Amino acid sequence: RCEDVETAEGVALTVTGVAQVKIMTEKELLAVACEQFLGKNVQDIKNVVLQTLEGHLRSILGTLTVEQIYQDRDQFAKLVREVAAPDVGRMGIEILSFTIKDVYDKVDYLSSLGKTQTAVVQRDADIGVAEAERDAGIREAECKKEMLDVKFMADTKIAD
Amino acid sequence: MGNCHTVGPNEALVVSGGCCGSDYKQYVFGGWAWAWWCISDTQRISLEIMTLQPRCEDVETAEGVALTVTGVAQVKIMTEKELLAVACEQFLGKNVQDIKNVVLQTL
Amino acid sequence: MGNCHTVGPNEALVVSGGCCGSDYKQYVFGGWAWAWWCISDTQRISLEIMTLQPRCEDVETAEGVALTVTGVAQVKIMTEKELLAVACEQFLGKNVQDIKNVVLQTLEGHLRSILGTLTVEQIYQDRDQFAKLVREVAAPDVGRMGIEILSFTIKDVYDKV
Amino acid sequence: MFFTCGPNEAMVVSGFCRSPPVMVAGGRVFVLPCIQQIQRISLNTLTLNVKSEKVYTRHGVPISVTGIAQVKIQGQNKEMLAAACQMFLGKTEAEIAHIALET
Amino acid sequence: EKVYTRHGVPISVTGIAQVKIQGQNKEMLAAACQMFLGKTEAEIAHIALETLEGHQRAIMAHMTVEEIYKDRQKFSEQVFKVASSDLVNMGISVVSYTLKDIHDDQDYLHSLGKARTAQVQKDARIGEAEAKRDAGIREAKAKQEKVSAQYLSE
Amino acid sequence: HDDQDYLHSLGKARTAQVQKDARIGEAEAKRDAGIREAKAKQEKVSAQYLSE
Repeated sequence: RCEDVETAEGVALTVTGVAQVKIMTEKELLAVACEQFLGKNVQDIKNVVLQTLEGHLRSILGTLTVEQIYQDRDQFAKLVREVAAPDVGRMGIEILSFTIKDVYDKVDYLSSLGKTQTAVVQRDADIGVAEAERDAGIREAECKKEMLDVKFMADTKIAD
Repeated sequence: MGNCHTVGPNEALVVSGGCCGSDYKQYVFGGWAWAWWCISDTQRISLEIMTLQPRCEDVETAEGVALTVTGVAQVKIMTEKELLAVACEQFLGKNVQDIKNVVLQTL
Repeated sequence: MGNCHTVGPNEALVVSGGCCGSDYKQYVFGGWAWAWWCISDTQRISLEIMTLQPRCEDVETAEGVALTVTGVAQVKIMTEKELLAVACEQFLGKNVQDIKNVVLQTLEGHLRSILGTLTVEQIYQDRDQFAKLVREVAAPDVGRMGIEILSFTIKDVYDKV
Repeated sequence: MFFTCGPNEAMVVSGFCRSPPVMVAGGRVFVLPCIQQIQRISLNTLTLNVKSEKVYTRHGVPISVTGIAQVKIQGQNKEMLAAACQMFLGKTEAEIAHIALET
Repeated sequence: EKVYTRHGVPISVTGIAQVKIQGQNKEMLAAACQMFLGKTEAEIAHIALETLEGHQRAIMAHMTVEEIYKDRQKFSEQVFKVASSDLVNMGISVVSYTLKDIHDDQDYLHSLGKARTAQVQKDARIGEAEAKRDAGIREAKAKQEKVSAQYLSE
Repeated sequence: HDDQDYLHSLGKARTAQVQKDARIGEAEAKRDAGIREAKAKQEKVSAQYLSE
């Protein structure tokens, strides 16, 4: 969870992620794994990997623009793999999966971006309801006209 | 335990039991029968007339005039040959209130 | 400890055990079986019908009219040969509430999806064909976990607009 | 020992070396006490108060409609009874009525 | 919750998934045993839940809302394909994925719904207008005849 | 982190550049709705007076 981090264009975001990490089972890399970390406990693995992937995730998030994290963020995770495998694998930690959990903004980027079409459907709905009301009104006025004509003819005969 | 039971003409005695495993069901009204400790089942069907009070509330005819029509119908379990197979396999031993309620709603 | 157990036709007896280490699983419904102290496992699967009350709230069709459609579906674990391998390796021994909850959510999603697929005029006029298409689309997936669909339809429809 | 049954119930039991289904309703079956398992289904006809409230017709007008049905388990058909025994064993009369009522 | 689509409109989307460990595959089961031993059911569910949420929320921007409620089959198939691939990579195979509910707090879809309601209410009014005119015409005419006859008698 | 507000303006530039698009879309939608709403209003009033 990175707080107050900015992309290439500089728009500030508070992006939260999720990554899948597990110690690998290779041959020469497990020499490093065994000479590296234990017997520090699971909280130590999770804290160390949390800070290092925090830095790496913020770095790559700065690398690409907000439009890319908007449209193509599967490719964002694919590039996260491409850039994080060379370093996160050095300490024997594999990256099974990577993506971002949620994105939040204080300068309302995405809410502003939704404004473009949040009214287009409202435009179409207003057009449709206006046309429907027009048709209802016209044909109802026609009915009222015909019934008044016949009623007045009957009243004329009554008056006679 | 009970052996060699007979019933009057008002009620039909129904017995069923596989002597050699084959399906042998005997339904006799007002006649003679025998049943051993566990050869068959001893049950009777009350063939008395069931009273009916069909009362329909707020029902309308073809022209639609609403009426609250109350009726009376005479109903009794029949004594045919093949239909009593259905009668015996069908209802008992639910009591007389069950006959009258079921026939009341359906009629 | 228990030996030579049999079950009625309502429930399927499942046993599995490697006599010489090879995988020998026997699943028989309403038949005969034997199991020793530790040769296999004695479990049964209740093949009774599970009641379904699919009730989708604030769901919209193709034209977008919001409806709160409640349904009823008839579901029962099947008795095929290869599908019961999946059925036995799949669910038990989670209890009946677990079957009903899992099937409830999955058929809830499927029912809302197909309801969105067709329009409200179709659910108005021809909803027997709606259920026939529900079968056509739900058999390929609801049958994957061994659950059959005996019947399907919608209980009641309510609208706020 | 043999267990007699009337014609309003289906006696289906599993014993020893009886793999094919057994359709007994109104007969007897020799039952071992520690080997066989006994289960019963009631075949008696139950009435259903099929009630529909605020249902739209093909004009769309809502009318409250009540229906009554008489449903029974046709034990005469061996195939249908064998199919029914696969799920109706162990179910009470109330639930049996209620599920078919909703259907 | 509050996820942007490819138009950017935020809609609250709920999904339901049925995930199982395919023990039939020896390789996949052997891979899964390397990390799933010693983990409780709650954590096993929770980790895969977050992963599948990541996949769903990522694919949210691929298909628009107009696509998701109308064309749902292709959406579900693509979601299942991608999630199943990346999760079999992790070791869990999703039996079936579905979308539970779609909610909009911005009133985006309510107007689209209301359009057709207006389009049918115009028919509802046209029928009433037909009925009222047809009743009134002959009611007034019969009134006319009875008054004419009454005055003739007078 | 910047306590001098150096980077906040650089961020805000693009936010303005996207908000202009946010407003242009709303202007499109409002004009397109109003044109035909007013036209339909016109036809219904014309027909009502023709009946009158």
